[PDB]
Amino acid sequence: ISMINIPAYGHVNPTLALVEKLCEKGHRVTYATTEEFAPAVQQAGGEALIYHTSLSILPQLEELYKDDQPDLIIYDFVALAGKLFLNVPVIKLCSSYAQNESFQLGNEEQLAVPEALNIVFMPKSFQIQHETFDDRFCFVGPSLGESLLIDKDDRPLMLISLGTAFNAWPEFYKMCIKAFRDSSWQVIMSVGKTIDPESLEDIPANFTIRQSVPQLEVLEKADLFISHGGMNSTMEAMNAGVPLVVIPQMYEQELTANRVDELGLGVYLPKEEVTVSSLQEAVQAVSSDQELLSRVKNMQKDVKEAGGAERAAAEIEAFMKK
Repeated sequence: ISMINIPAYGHVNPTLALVEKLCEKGHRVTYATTEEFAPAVQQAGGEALIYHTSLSILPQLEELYKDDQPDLIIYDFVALAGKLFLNVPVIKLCSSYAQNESFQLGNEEQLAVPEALNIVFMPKSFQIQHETFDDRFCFVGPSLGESLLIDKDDRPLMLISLGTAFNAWPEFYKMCIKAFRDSSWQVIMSVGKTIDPESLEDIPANFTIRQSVPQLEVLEKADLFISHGGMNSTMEAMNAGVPLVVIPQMYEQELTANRVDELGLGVYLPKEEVTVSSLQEAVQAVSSDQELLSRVKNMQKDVKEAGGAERAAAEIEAFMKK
């Protein structure tokens, strides 16, 4: 089994727990990625078939290593390179929303037809217009593995992380400090490289400011997560049953922000309305809403019942028949 995937963490990381499941089941998993994702793929048992790209291109690099022809193709829905290939059974991975004849991603050949098996890394309840998706799509939820020393107090814990979004918006992190400085919240805030924490004037006692944090592990203790609306961060929030305040930047993150809001799993706070006061208001409204939290608990149940990397690896196997 070879799986072709574009070089971006958001697409690679749900695949990692699945190559580990496939490897432990006695399969050969080759993985076309750059050197950037080579250590993570090989740490999960994959064979990193390195390739070069100018980070609608060409699959010549993958064609080169054609000598050891793979037995099954599994391409991320964006890496159309893998879809091109040799009468080999193929499987599509939907690291975002799945698309069919009734719903497509877009605001404005025939390679975007749904495969016989399409694996989507969200529960079906989260998919936009899920009523229109048939047996061709298998909604397995986030594909996570199976830690660190976070103890915390008996007061509510907040995670703040915008991920790769708003990399030139250091005022956001300053507004968060002013918003929750004197509150009963304990705040863990990941700033990436957007702002140097030591450059800050007075880091409050209830804040912990890092460049990066183990987001999965913080979420298991967190009571609220101010996020940017990436699919992975949103599904990790729901896997842990953590309500959301979503501040999106990109188009797909805006869809998810609206999706979170319409499912009653949190609030969508657009970037242009983000102030010290609206951050306080959003956190106060979400954290004090018990019916919202039970809906988040319901969605957490949907995430668990979705099957994860194990159900996806099993459906990949039962697919082998033609």
